[PDB]
Order: sequence, then C-alpha cells, then structure tokens
Amino acid sequence: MVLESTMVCVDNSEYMRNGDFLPTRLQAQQDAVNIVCHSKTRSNPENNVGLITLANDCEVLTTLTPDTGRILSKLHTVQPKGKITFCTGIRVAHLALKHRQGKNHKMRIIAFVGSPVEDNEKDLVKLAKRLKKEKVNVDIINFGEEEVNTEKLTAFVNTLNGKDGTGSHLVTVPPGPSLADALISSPILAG
Amino acid sequence: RTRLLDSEIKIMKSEVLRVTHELQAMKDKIKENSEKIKVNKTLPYLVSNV
Amino acid sequence: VPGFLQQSQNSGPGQPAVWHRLEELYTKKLWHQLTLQVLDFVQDPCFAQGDGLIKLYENFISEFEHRVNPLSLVEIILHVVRQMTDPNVALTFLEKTREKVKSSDEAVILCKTAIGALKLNIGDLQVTKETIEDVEEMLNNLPGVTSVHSRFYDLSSKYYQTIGNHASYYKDALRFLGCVDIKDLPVSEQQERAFTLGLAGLLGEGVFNFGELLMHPVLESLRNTDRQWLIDTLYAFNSGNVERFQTLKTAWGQQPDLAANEAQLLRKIQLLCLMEMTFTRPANHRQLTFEEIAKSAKITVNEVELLVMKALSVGLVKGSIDEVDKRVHMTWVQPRVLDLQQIKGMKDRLEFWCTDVKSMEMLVEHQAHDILT
Repeated sequence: MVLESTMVCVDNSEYMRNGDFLPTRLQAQQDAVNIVCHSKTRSNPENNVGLITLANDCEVLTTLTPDTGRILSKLHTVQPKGKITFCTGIRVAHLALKHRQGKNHKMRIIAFVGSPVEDNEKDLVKLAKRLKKEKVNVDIINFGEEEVNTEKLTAFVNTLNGKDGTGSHLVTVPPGPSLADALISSPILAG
Repeated sequence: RTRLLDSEIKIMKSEVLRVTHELQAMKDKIKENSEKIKVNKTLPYLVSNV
Repeated sequence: VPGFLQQSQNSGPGQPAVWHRLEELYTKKLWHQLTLQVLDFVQDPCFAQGDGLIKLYENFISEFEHRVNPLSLVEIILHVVRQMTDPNVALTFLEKTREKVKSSDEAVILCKTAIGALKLNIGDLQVTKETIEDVEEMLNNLPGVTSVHSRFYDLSSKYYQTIGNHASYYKDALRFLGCVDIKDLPVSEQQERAFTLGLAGLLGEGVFNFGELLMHPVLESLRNTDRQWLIDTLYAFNSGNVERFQTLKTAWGQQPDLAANEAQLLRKIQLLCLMEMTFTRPANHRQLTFEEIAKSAKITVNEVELLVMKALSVGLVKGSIDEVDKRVHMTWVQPRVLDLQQIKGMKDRLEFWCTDVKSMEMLVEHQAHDILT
C-alpha cells in the first residue's frame, strides 16, 4: 500500500446535467466518485478522502476521513448548478490537506473540471509553483465542456512538475459521446 | 432495456437506503438500549402508589 | 429527428450556420448549449414564425432531455402564443406543463406566473385573488429570484388595474421599484412608467409621504427627463403644502383623476402642515395658532379642529387639542425625510445638545471631582 490523501473535486455547476456523456453526467461523475472511493478502499485505509466542489461555493460536507460509506450516501441529490471557480478549488483543497492528521501520507489529488473557468494562466502558475513549494502532484480529469483540448489545465500540468515529480496527468475531455468507465479507465490504468 | 438497468441500479440505491435504515436503526437503537442499561439496571426499585 | 430542421432550417439571413451546428448540438446529445439555443430562439428577431412550428420539437426536447428548467419554456410558449394569438390552447399546454413538470429550479412559481402572464385574456377578477395570492403563498421558501418577483409585480399590478386597494400600489411600487435594480428595459418607456407611477401612487393615499425614497436611481433618471414639475408637485406633497402653482399645476397638466381625490389631497396638504410646524420651525413653539395651520393649509379657521381630530384618527400625532386660544399644542409626529441642509442643521442643534450637555456635564463632574477620595 501507499500513504496519500486524494481530495475528490467534484463539479456542481449547471453544465453537468445533460446526457452526451452517458445516461446522466451526474451519473458519470458519480461513477467516477464510485471508482475513486473503491480505489482508495483498495488502497491503504489509513488514507482519507473528503468531498469538495469548485462551483457555486467551496462545499465541505464530509471531513477528509478514511470512511467513505457516508460519502456514498452523499452521492445523492448533488444538484449540479452554479458557476465554476477551480482556481479557488486548488487552494481550498490544499488547505483542506494542510488540515490533515499525518505527514507520512503523500499528496496526489484528483480534480474534475466541467465548465469554462475564468482562470488566468498566471493564477494557476502562482498555484503551480506554490505546489512546487508545497509538494503536491495533481491528476485532473476533464469532464463537461470548456474546450475539446483544454490548455489552461494543460498549462497547470506543465507548470506543476519538472524532471522528477511528473505526477500531473490530464485526461482532457472527449466532449462527444464517450463512455462512463472509458474516461476513468485511463487513470485507473495510470493516474 | 435501459430503464430495467436503471431500476437495477436503483435496487442497489434502495439497498444503500436499507443500509441507512440499518445504521440509523441499529446505532440509535443500541445507544438508547445503553441508556436503558444505565437507567433500568438499577435493580433496587422503591414501589409506591399512584 | 433532423428531418424537421431540414425543412425548418430557414428562419433568417445567414441562418443555417446555427442549424447545421444545431444538428450537432442535440444529435451529439448535449443540452446546455441547446438551452442557449432555446434562448436564441427566444432572441430570434422575426414575426416569430418558427416557434409555433418548433413547439412540438421543444416538447420532444423536454421528453428525451428530462432535466432542463422550463423558464425558457415559459418564455418560448409566450412566443408560441404570440404567433398563435390565443391562450386557450396554451391553457392546455400550461396545465400540461404544470401537471407533468415538478422541476427543481422553482417550477411551481413559474407555473403560477404562467397563469399570471396568460391571465391577461381569461379575465382578472375570478382568478387573481386565488392564484396570484397563491404565488407568494408558494414563495415562502426564498423570494430572491427577482424574475418571479418582477412577473409577480406584473400580475399584482394587473390586480391593481382591476381595482382593489389603490393604497396597495405603494407596496406594488415597492415590488416593482423593489423588483428592478438596473434599468434592463428602455428609458423611453421607463420615464412614462415613472409618470404613471407617480400618478397611481397619488391615486392610492395610504402612506401620504410619496416623496419618501426619491434618491432612487431608476426613477430619478426618469424624474430629470420627464416633466420637471410633476416631481416638484410630489415635492409639494412631500416638503411644503403651499405654492398653489404646484398643487394646482397638478390639475393644469394632469386634467383627469384629480377632482376624484381633491378633498383628500387637501387632507394631504393639511398633514404636510403637521409635519412642517414641528419639523422646520424653531423647536416647537409649544402652542401653534389657527393662522399657522390655516395658512399652510389654505383653509378657514373652522376646519383646523376637524384637521387635528382627523390626524388623531390617522394616528401620527398624540396631541392635546389646544384651542382655548385656537393655538395648538404639540406632541410626537411621524417624521419626514431629513434633507442635506437638514442633516447639517441637525448636526448644528444636535452637536449643540451633545457638546453642551457634555461640557456642562464635565463642569458638574468638575464640581463633583473633589469628594472622590
């Protein structure tokens, strides 16, 4: 096993409600939460997973806790509606992981972005060299629609790592009909 | 057969609701049984008339 | 089925650039840009000829989309009934989209405002009380949408049209004046709305201080573009009850609907004297002559008695009716708007009180300072 803390960053914006990505996009990101919580059950249960959004608020309803059955109950009535702010999402998740219990856990975090965010590349490079001085690899999986080939988050992937800490893997969004498990099959292959 | 599989996953959601029933039943019940342990095991009872 | 837009693909100039893209929008099964496109078809400048055709297609969008919010369905069914020019079929569609729609972005209040917005033909006396009052009965969760509140003004103002409670128009103004913040509609109709707003707020006389809030932008930007004296005669009902030029120019310019309220407007100027005599004058004079009330009131001697008793019936003053000398004694009054020069004169007499009581307080304590030990 391995000691880390992955903060699932769901999108509750008003773009995640249609059915281009499979029979609900809510169900698409919900199956994503299913596979990451089962994956951290298959990982070390000493690790912890908590919920957070980037849109409409920074909503903490569960603590970053090693249980996730209550998170599976928190899957329901997510009601995705609001306006995206992922640039506060990185920092709010990072302070949530500076509110942890142990330092031997690593910090490999995922993120789900599904809307056009007003994110300057200077904003996310402040965040990115901040994470260079905060030791966090982030594996973002693009959902929804902002661009068919995301660039700002590609720039964050570029500006997070160098030569040793290349733990930034960006599944850009396939904005046409692509499956529910074919999106998350590549990070469960390689995060 | 899409609605049949939707109801099949809804059967698992209703099993999660049965697990929520199991939790809010067993946990709350055993806590209130523990309070009845604290209150009811006090076996000397003064009896009286209403 | 794309075969419907293959035949309805023509609606304007340069038009199928959104239609060949639209048959990528819904055929690639995205629906939020199709919410944008329903907004565009609400937006589509024409004789509104494609909406009564696309209505069954939008019903199909609601059938195999089964998530989206029917606000745009209301704003497009008003376009469909603009094409078809009769709400009775849209009454069936309205009862349909009330019986099948329990949508999560406040479907019940958009149903009740659909009843309100197509109540414009069914009559406005059998149904106004029931369902228009049922709107704010159902607005008991969180009245902060401001779209349902503006449409709620529209139906409560049709309830003001079909006359009930003229005096409720000041609160209905607190719902329209309250509903809108930025101008979001042409000034070239707003200024006439402010015109008739002043007129209908004059027609309802319950609050009798209608120049209460006139540092309000989406009326004052009309006040300085409308006739400049109608605002000054609202100020002649707000500040001072004289200048028969003003309070009769409201009969000069506005000929109808003034003699139907003339004696009550005389009552309004006869309470404007009641604010004057203790507001502007030096402190109270403690005893105020019949010449004063009758002079600001432009009325005879033998009516200021009825006036001060009527003020007691109103309940703005608790006064003692001193008329052994026809010279009236004063108590507390419900105040009127503190002016900028009245802010300054209030600073004057108030800091007079403040530093005089403070200074003579320090003098009393300077005499009381010797015996502390």
